[PDB]
Amino acid sequence: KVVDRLDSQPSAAFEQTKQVYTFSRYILGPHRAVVAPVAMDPSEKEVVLRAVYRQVFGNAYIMEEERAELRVMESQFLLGELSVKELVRALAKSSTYKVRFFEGAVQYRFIELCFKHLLGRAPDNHEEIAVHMRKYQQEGYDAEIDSYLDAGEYDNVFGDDTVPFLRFRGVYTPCDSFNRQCALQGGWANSDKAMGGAALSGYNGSDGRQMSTMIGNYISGKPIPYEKVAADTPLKSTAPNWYARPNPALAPQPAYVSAKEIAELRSRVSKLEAAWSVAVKQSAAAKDTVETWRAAAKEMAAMRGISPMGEAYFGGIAQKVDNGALAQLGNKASSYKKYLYAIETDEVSRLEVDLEEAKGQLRVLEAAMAKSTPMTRTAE
Amino acid sequence: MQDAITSVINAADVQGKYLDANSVEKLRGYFQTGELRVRAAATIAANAATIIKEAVAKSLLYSDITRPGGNMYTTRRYAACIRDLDYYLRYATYGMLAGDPSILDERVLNGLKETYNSLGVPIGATIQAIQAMKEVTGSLVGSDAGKEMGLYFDYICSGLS
Amino acid sequence: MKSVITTVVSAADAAGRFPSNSDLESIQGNIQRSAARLEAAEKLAGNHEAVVKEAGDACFAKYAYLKNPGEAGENQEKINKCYRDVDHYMRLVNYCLVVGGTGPLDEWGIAGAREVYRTLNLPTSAYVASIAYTRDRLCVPRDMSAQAGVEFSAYLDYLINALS
Amino acid sequence: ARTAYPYTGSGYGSAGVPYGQDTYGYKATTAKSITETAAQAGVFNTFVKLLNESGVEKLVEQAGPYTVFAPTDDAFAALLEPHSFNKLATLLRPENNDALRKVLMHHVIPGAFTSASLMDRAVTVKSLAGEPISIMGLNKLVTAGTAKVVRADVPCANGCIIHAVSSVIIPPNYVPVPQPTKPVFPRSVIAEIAKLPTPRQALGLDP
Amino acid sequence: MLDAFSRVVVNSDAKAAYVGGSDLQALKSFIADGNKRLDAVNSIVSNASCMVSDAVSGMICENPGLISPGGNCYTNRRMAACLRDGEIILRYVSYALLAGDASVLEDRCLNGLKETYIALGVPTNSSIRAVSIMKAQAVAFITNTATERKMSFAAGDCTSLASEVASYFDRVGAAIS
Amino acid sequence: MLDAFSRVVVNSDAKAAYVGGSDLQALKSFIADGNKRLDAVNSIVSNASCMVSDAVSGMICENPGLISPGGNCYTNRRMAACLRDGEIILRYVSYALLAGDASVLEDRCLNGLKETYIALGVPTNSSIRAVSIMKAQAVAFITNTATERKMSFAAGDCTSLASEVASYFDRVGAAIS
Amino acid sequence: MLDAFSRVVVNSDAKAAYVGGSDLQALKSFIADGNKRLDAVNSIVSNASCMVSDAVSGMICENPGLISPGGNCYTNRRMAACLRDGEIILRYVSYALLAGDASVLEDRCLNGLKETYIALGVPTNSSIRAVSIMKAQAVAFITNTATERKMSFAAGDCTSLASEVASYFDRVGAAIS
Amino acid sequence: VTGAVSSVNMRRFQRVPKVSGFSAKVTKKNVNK
Ligand SMILES: C=CC1=C(C)[C@@H](Cc2[nH]c(/C=C3N=C(/C=C4\NC(=O)[C@H](C)[C@H]4CC)C(C)=C\3CCC(=O)O)c(CCC(=O)O)c2C)NC1=O
Ligand SMILES: C=CC1=C(C)[C@@H](Cc2[nH]c(/C=C3N=C(/C=C4\NC(=O)[C@H](C)[C@H]4CC)C(C)=C\3CCC(=O)O)c(CCC(=O)O)c2C)NC1=O
Ligand SMILES: C=CC1=C(C)[C@@H](Cc2[nH]c(/C=C3N=C(/C=C4\NC(=O)[C@H](C)[C@H]4CC)C(C)=C\3CCC(=O)O)c(CCC(=O)O)c2C)NC1=O
Ligand SMILES: C=CC1=C(C)[C@@H](Cc2[nH]c(/C=C3N=C(/C=C4\NC(=O)[C@H](C)[C@H]4CC)C(C)=C\3CCC(=O)O)c(CCC(=O)O)c2C)NC1=O
Ligand SMILES: C=CC1=C(C)[C@@H](Cc2[nH]c(/C=C3N=C(/C=C4\NC(=O)[C@H](C)[C@H]4CC)C(C)=C\3CCC(=O)O)c(CCC(=O)O)c2C)NC1=O
Ligand SMILES: C=CC1=C(C)[C@@H](Cc2[nH]c(/C=C3N=C(/C=C4\NC(=O)[C@H](C)[C@H]4CC)C(C)=C\3CCC(=O)O)c(CCC(=O)O)c2C)NC1=O
Ligand SMILES: C=CC1=C(C)[C@@H](Cc2[nH]c(/C=C3N=C(/C=C4\NC(=O)[C@H](C)[C@H]4CC)C(C)=C\3CCC(=O)O)c(CCC(=O)O)c2C)NC1=O
Ligand SMILES: C=CC1=C(C)[C@@H](Cc2[nH]c(/C=C3N=C(/C=C4\NC(=O)[C@H](C)[C@H]4CC)C(C)=C\3CCC(=O)O)c(CCC(=O)O)c2C)NC1=O
Ligand SMILES: C=CC1=C(C)[C@@H](Cc2[nH]c(/C=C3N=C(/C=C4\NC(=O)[C@H](C)[C@H]4CC)C(C)=C\3CCC(=O)O)c(CCC(=O)O)c2C)NC1=O
Ligand SMILES: C=CC1=C(C)[C@@H](Cc2[nH]c(/C=C3N=C(/C=C4\NC(=O)[C@H](C)[C@H]4CC)C(C)=C\3CCC(=O)O)c(CCC(=O)O)c2C)NC1=O
Ligand SMILES: C=CC1=C(C)[C@@H](Cc2[nH]c(/C=C3N=C(/C=C4\NC(=O)[C@H](C)[C@H]4CC)C(C)=C\3CCC(=O)O)c(CCC(=O)O)c2C)NC1=O
Ligand SMILES: C=CC1=C(C)[C@@H](Cc2[nH]c(/C=C3N=C(/C=C4\NC(=O)[C@H](C)[C@H]4CC)C(C)=C\3CCC(=O)O)c(CCC(=O)O)c2C)NC1=O
Ligand SMILES: CCC1=C(C)/C(=C/C2=NC(=C\c3[nH]c(/C=C4\NC(=O)[C@H](C)[C@H]4CC)c(C)c3CCC(=O)O)/C(CCC(=O)O)=C2C)NC1=O
Repeated sequence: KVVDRLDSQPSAAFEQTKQVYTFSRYILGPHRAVVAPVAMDPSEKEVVLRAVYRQVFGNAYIMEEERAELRVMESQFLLGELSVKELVRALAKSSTYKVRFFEGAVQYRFIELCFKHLLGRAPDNHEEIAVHMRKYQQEGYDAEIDSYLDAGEYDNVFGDDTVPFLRFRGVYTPCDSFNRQCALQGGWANSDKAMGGAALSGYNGSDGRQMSTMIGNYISGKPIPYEKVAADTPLKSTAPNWYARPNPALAPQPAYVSAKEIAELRSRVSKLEAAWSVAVKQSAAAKDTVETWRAAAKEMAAMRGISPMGEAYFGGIAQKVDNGALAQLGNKASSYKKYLYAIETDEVSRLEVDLEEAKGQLRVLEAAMAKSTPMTRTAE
Repeated sequence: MQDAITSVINAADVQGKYLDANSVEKLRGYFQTGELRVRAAATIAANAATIIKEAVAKSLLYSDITRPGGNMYTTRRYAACIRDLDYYLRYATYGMLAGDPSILDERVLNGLKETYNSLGVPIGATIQAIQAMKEVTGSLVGSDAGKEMGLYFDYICSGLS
Repeated sequence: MKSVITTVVSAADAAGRFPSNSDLESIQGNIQRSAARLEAAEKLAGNHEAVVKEAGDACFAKYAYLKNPGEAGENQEKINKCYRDVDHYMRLVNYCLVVGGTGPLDEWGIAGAREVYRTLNLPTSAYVASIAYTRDRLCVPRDMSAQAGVEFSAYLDYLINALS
Repeated sequence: ARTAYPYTGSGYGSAGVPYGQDTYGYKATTAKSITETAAQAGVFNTFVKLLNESGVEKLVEQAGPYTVFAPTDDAFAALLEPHSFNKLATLLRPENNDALRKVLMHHVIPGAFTSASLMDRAVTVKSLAGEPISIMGLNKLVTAGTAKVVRADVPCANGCIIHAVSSVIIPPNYVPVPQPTKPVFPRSVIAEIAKLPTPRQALGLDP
Repeated sequence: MLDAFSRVVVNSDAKAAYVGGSDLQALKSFIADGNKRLDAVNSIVSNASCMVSDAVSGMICENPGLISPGGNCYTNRRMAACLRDGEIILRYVSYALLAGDASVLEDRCLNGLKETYIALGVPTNSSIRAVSIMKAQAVAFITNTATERKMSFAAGDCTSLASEVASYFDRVGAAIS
Repeated sequence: MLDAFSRVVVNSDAKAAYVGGSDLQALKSFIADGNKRLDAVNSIVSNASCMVSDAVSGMICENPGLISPGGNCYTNRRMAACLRDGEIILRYVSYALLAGDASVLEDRCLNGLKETYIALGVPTNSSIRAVSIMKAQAVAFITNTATERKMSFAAGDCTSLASEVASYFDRVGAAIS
Repeated sequence: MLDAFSRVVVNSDAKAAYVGGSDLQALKSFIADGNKRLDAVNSIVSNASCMVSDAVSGMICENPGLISPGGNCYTNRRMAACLRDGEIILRYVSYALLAGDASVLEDRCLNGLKETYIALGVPTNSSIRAVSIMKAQAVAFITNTATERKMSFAAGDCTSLASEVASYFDRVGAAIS
Repeated sequence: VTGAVSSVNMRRFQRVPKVSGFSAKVTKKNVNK
């Protein structure tokens, strides 16, 4: 049992943050919990408000002409009457949220947008999308928003005072939901006006169709392609910035690719997996030369064992050392350091590195091999 | 090969110029560090065998490359690789004394990757052994000389990769 | 990595502000304290093959029961992997002396340690015994200078407090 | 058999692989030179034509290890936008070869930088034009100034690599050559004497 | 995100090497001209308000088609977003120059910016020109060679920081391309 | 673009100097009236972005079925890609004007474009309407009879030059047909 | 979304033209029979509850395979969703007829509907038939030619609004196809 | 028989007080009563 409770459950009284958040991608990037303290400077109220406008509108410019709408409902929060959840309820039912995210949108786009705004998550399966569609169609937009906020999942996670944030749970039931979450927030330099296409389709950028991709992925269980999860993503806005043995970030696809290099690379990977699957069986059986003699040499070494200092004079000369857990058995500082070069020294591990990087080079070439007719070629 | 002095003189001569204030700046810079360079070169000449022994012990001595199937399994291959490491250390010392890595380009790196690829010598393990040698060498010669030697060690590793 | 630099420019990025005078003023202390905190870095880096040796046997001298069969250090390769962990932790302390914050410790030794040490039956008290043995054996004019010793001990006890 | 990585050699201590994978210790050179490889690649036609008529062909034909960042024909066709056009239009005039030479020479780097050499590294060097150029590939995205390499590494004869880039790199210290114009002379000798202040005006004694 | 100090730490962690005396030559030289780095960042953030309106108006007085009807900078809303864009890029470049490492630039500003403009229909030619004019202003303000503002400095050379910020700006330009 | 004009002058070429050079053909085109061709291609590259925008909006405000769902200009990708295609065609015809020759206009864009648009299901007549709109905008910019836009030129007639791009745009419109 | 008045405004904004007296003959005629437009919308929204159960039951007696086991309208849940979809399409068509412009129809209802019905496995043949029966009911209710329940109107001609709503319904049908 | 979940006000009396939030303010007024 390495994970005790999830984050959908309310937080325990023993932990300051949830246990899932301590070793997920939560500790890395700016997708963290911003709690409003109980008495606030007018300085530090704006720290909360900027995070709210960053989250609820989901990366929007918002000129101060478009802020004089919301100067009434921010004032009830600045006084200290509105909580943070009632502030996002008042902001979702305002008109600037409507004209941006409801008033040119297909219903799938609006539902998947307020899943990302009011909660930190993607649409999970189809059955939870349909219940919100039927919630809107009989009761309206106003009760549709309260269907998101006033249920179990908001108050156990955010409470009433953390601003919503993109949740890096670590425990995903439907799996793909992680890929949908990473493809819904498109990294730090994206927005929903751009990803929804509401500006190119719009007239002078206003009155845009808020269209949506990935609605074939909601209905049929057909999961998100890897390029929208690895290229533009919060995975690389909240990256660990370390040395990975396979680098997971995709290279940009090369112009002027040929089929000959793809054929030789596809032969290389097929040689490498066949070499790996036979190098596996020999490992942990014939891995060592001094392994049969490990049981033999122990009884020769067991003689002349002494406690105090100075023994093994070996004739007239006095000096001796021994007495050390690692040293009693002949090991040095280099004996534990052999595990730190295994990437480039273990015969099995070399194949596993070069298998993964030949795969990563392979995967980008057929993305470049999707374009045929007016496509000029070279000779390498 | 050209050292720092030769490089400055060449840069000045290739323009028909006399050695002006910037050349004097570089020349003074080399002349101030020359004595530290001589000290480091002497100390490295003193302890070459122990440096190579310790680098090999910390980098690839107990890995799988020394076991059957590994590059340097047999005694021929072990001796050949320790000779290679001796080459790298000696030429890095030459480059540190000269203050210029052109000797490494002319006498070491020219056609080395191709030879290793034809022989089947693993490049990553070699770079790793050179990095371990950089640790021991900087350790033995102190911070400034270690920084100087590590410059040319990293030059060799970049030319090999 | 949490350092003096990455703290003040993420506080500025979260507010959308240019680097103000407080942001420049915070890095001025990174000029003064880096004479002391870097002096311990090469001192630990050059003599790191005597500190791991002296901590590893002190761990097993406090807890001799670990060499019993069924325990964590029953055979030789487990003790070999045990000395490797103290080498890893001293390498992370060497890194944290160089960045100037607890960045590399919190990323590479602290986060997720409390799950793997409970899953693989590694006793955390035997982990903090070696770090405490390194902590009380700091001769403040002999190992390093005074402030370098303060900066070294403040990173050792941070790991001690985080592991327990 | 084993060691997925077999070795070369013969006699006792062998494995079954000839010395050098074909018994060739020191292999002949199969790659062509820079302008040769470019001219057969079929995509660097404008680059090779400019190198030939500009006189920079002599520089890149030397044995010295170079890293060339040749822009594809797409890159030269993409100069027809307004901004880059305003900076490089006067390079079409037949008397402006001296600046075309520096623009072309800015693309040649001394030393052989492979793409794997530059992963997660930021390097500053001087190109043959004498100008600093920064080459940094972070997260498998290589850049040379504002180049954005598109085809990684084409090996050439004397350890010189070719990187295909999608735009032209303007040198930093580049002022565009101005358009030719009529030479103007002053019409009035008295109109210019009226332009110069006299001593009593520098004193403040006069208007 | 990383800085100049942690950059060598992830390089040493890739080989389990301690940071030795070879590695600290590059970092103790980072401390010696740290005051020049603070003096260089202070000159940029002082005139950062003029730099955006300088660069965007230069981009206009070159491609009038942006203020043409239907153009990408035609509306007051679109002109405000372009002026807002410029300032964000100038902010992250000044973060990267202060940190001494380009890491915070290309996971918080440039990661996903290529598709952001492509999907918006933002023309990339003028995006290159708005960044290059800001780069030209940066080298003038660091080397104290602006036409009509000179700032007080201690005497010495500063072309290394100027070349560093010039190296950050074409990283931005190659990212948006 | 860059290699359109010969620029023979070279020093110590060792291939060019003391060797035969395109003196007979390259020089005559340049002498004969290249300033008019240069004002021409400048009047295209300073107006290009407004030209493709006004062209695609004229096509859309003639035929709304592409912006309807099921249309080829619906979706985020189509609007972005169609703008890109029209601008590419503009850049190639601007080069073909600058060269005084339509060979690369065949070889790099018009070679096999119609079969590509058939394989993608792109409607042809809308793109023909688009390139005719670009042809009208080009000859309007070349007669300096833009009702909205003004540049100062040295005085004279550019009628011969204007036909050139009409022949080129008709080559495009016939090759797509 | 747009209406009939703003439709000519985006047409004039594409050329920076003021809306002159030529443009207002189409809009002052939109005001003259505005009462007929309100009287036409009121006749549809009055019998909108009968129209869905009229059309969906007609689509069933077309094809008994929908209520067949495994069929798309086999479950009570699926029949309720089909009656729900019918009403949404009738709601957006009555929005578009009230606005005098089809803009709110094909970015809030039809944008993304075809691949939704493809992904769900909804058969498109019966989807066409459920819309065409509602179209036939719309022309009967606007022209007051319904078998049952006639409605009181002022005398005059209304085939223009009937042709407009017939033009909206095959837009819906071509979108779901 | 319909399916009626417990309302949110029926569930807000089971909450746990958190002093770091604004929810301290409702356990102000719950206590002087
Ligand atoms: C609902 C279903 C569900 C799962 C199956 C898991 C699987 C899972 N693991 C990781 C994330 C990870 N998963 C692994 C696991 C492994 N790497 C290896 O080399 C081994 C083969 C293997 C362990 C045996 C590692 C090492 C990471 C961390 C990657 C990183 O931190 O960069 C992530 C991304 C989120 C994160 O970063 O934590 C997910 C979804 N989690 C879930 O919610
Ligand atoms: C990198 C930092 C650094 C340190 C922290 C010390 C650490 C250190 N010193 C000693 C070794 C020693 N350390 C001391 C120091 C002391 N003994 C005492 O009783 C006093 C408390 C204290 C001085 C005030 C002495 C006297 C020895 C030699 C004998 C002994 O082990 O006690 C050892 C055992 C292995 C060896 O002999 O080297 C270690 C790890 N040295 C370093 O290079
Ligand atoms: C980067 C940071 C880093 C670490 C801190 C260690 C932490 C660590 N230790 C072990 C694994 C182990 N760690 C120990 C260590 C010890 N057991 C004890 O009783 C003592 C407390 C201690 C020695 C002093 C042992 C004995 C094992 C083997 C346990 C097993 O194989 O199940 C493992 C499992 C994989 C492995 O075998 O390496 C990991 C991740 N590794 C790392 O990569
Ligand atoms: C975190 C990083 C980050 C950025 C870099 C910016 C960049 C950025 N700009 C825009 C949005 C925009 N960006 C521009 C900018 C330009 N158009 C041009 O023709 C010029 C070349 C350039 C100005 C110099 C314009 C005009 C819009 C508005 C498009 C519209 O309203 O339709 C958007 C979409 C959101 C929106 O609609 O406002 C984003 C993400 N914002 C960020 O959050
Ligand atoms: C066609 C339209 C057009 C413009 C709008 C201007 C804008 C402009 N200025 C500069 C060039 C510059 N622009 C600035 C910016 C400023 N200068 C200051 O003194 C202030 C602090 C700040 C704005 C208030 C600076 C500092 C330089 C460098 C040279 C200098 O001014 O000393 C450049 C790049 C190089 C150049 O072309 O000169 C451009 C395009 N120039 C143009 O050609
Ligand atoms: C908290 C805010 C804060 C700052 C703004 C800087 C302020 C600052 N700059 C310099 C000092 C300096 N700054 C420069 C820089 C330059 N000189 C030139 O002629 C070039 C135009 C420009 C290059 C970019 C130089 C050359 C020195 C002196 C050398 C040095 O001190 O490193 C110094 C040391 C001299 C002194 O003032 O005592 C200080 C404190 N430091 C801080 O702590
Ligand atoms: C209902 C949709 C609709 C539109 C979007 C416009 C689109 C449009 N513009 C022009 C016509 C033109 N378009 C331009 C282009 C420009 N003018 C400038 O000054 C700018 C620099 C540049 C971008 C705005 C020019 C110069 C002409 C010719 C002069 C003119 O007719 O205005 C033409 C006529 C071309 C022809 O067939 O002969 C059309 C259809 N008109 C429409 O009916
Ligand atoms: C060297 C010259 C050169 C070109 C001209 C383009 C030509 C071109 N366009 C497209 C691709 C396309 N081209 C269009 C363009 C249009 N569709 C319309 O209805 C309008 C008539 C027109 C815009 C005005 C669209 C919409 C696509 C994408 C079709 C799709 O989504 O599959 C493709 C397929 C690759 C891709 O999808 O991106 C190619 C080769 N590419 C080149 O390399
Ligand atoms: C590198 C950039 C570059 C250019 C943009 C042109 C700019 C240019 N044009 C002309 C000169 C001219 N340019 C034109 C062209 C025209 N006049 C009109 O009224 C028509 C609108 C248009 C026809 C297309 C004419 C007619 C002359 C004068 C005769 C001639 O020199 O061709 C001249 C010589 C006299 C002068 O200085 O004005 C120059 C330098 N030349 C260059 O070197
Ligand atoms: C905003 C615009 C908007 C719409 C147009 C509708 C259309 C629509 N219908 C369904 C969902 C459905 N739609 C139908 C409808 C039909 N199947 C048939 O055979 C007939 C041809 C037709 C009825 C006349 C059925 C039967 C389902 C249920 C499929 C299922 O439950 O598996 C769904 C998926 C969500 C869900 O499962 O309920 C959507 C988006 N809803 C909207 O929100
Ligand atoms: C095979 C199965 C089958 C059915 C279930 C019915 C359904 C039905 N009715 C109409 C045709 C129509 N359907 C209606 C709808 C209504 N009429 C009213 O008077 C009410 C207000 C409302 C339902 C309560 C109207 C108004 C017409 C036009 C003619 C008329 O009724 O006056 C049509 C299209 C033309 C036609 O076929 O007649 C169909 C399929 N007819 C069938 O063939
Ligand atoms: C978890 C436990 C739980 C409950 C016990 C119920 C009880 C309950 N009822 C109401 C709300 C109400 N409750 C009643 C009920 C009655 N009025 C009468 O005169 C009768 C005595 C009695 C019915 C038999 C009425 C009439 C309202 C509506 C008041 C209004 O609309 O103004 C409310 C406030 C929320 C709302 O407005 O709907 C709550 C919490 N709901 C719950 O969630
Ligand atoms: C002056 C510059 C220079 C260098 C460096 C050089 C290297 C060189 N290394 C060789 C072999 C070798 N080199 C190695 C080295 C290694 N094996 C490993 O696993 C390690 C990673 C690595 C040591 C660090 C081995 C094992 C061979 C023998 C190959 C064989 O016998 O098949 C040979 C073949 C000659 C022979 O031994 O007969 C040459 C010429 N020549 C030069 O002129």
